[PDB]
Amino acid sequence: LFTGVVPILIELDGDVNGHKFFVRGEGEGDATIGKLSLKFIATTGKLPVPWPTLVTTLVQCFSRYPDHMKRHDFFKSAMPEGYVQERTIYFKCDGTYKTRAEVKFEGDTLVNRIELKGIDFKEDGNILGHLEYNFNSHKVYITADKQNNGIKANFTIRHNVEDGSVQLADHYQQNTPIGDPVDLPDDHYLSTQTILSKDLNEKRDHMVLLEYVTA
Amino acid sequence: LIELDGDVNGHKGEGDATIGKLSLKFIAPVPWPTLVTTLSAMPEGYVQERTIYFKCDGTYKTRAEVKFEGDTLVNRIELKGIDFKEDGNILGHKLEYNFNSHKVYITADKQNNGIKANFTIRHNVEDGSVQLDHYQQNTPIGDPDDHYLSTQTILSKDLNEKRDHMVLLEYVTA
Repeated sequence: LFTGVVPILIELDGDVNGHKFFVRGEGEGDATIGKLSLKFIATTGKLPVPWPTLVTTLVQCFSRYPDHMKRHDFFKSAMPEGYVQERTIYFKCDGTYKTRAEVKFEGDTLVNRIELKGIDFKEDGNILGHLEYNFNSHKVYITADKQNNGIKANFTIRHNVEDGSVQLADHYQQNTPIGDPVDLPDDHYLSTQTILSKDLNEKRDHMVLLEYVTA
Repeated sequence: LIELDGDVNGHKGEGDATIGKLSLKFIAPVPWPTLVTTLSAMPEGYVQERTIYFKCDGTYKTRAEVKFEGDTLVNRIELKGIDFKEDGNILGHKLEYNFNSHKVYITADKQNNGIKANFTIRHNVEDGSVQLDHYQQNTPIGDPDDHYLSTQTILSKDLNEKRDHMVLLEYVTA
């Protein structure tokens, strides 16, 4: 299934407190090594929101699962057919994100297509007021969701604020397969360190991302 | 004697000041602890106004009158709560029933011949988190240098009372 390098395409549509924008990303993934290298660009100009807040919304299927944990790749087991992900992100003292995404193959290609609606974000909030340009390591608690023959996930993202404070983002996630037989995993977690950077010859709003994920 | 009427999202003693000790008994949609802070000019009395902003939960607007009525000290208060969230720490009753010790920073308000105060109350939440801001104004009803008050409170219940209530013991010094 996932041996060697797989091309990645990401598409996100959003609306946060009325600000419409589009983001496009391209890169490659190494599931064997749990490595992701991606470049994101805002095709509509300046992002009305901070780049780190879209990191989790913007292919866990590239996580590196150990040989003895292989049967637990619910994510890869659903490929190439997609797996219909969804999240609600509550920025404590801040707005909320509702997302719907489809992660799937268009051959050797993939692509990720996402829909995002942000509501109740405050003017002068941590989000619309523009968070440091970085990302910390977290743990993704997964489990099984038998009824829907899929998964659920829960975690809290820690966004460093310029004033030394922290903006919390509670993540609630659900994944359901698009085409029926997937491996319902036992409880375990993903650890995931990331590095954000910029391409110096790119004047447009963008994001260079390097990610490492293990189970 | 104390009686308070308040209005939130459409849902509408004796003590010994010389040693700073209080004993009060209260009888009946909101957590009791959030009302603790709400509940020389004497006997004529004073006006007490506050805006309490729950970090990210809502605000309380209060108006109170503290004065003597005969040999009883009476406190009549008005509180309006707006923008409180459903399933929040307040309306969702997720606050444990206790109160921490705090400091009330007092300063003079020369223009109005009264006082202003600022402090932040920390309400313990059941999940280990903390629900946080108090802005206060006092004006004399008819005719200090900067310092602060140290407060300590104990909340309890009367076992033979089936009704919603809160028993309070408080210690305050300057």
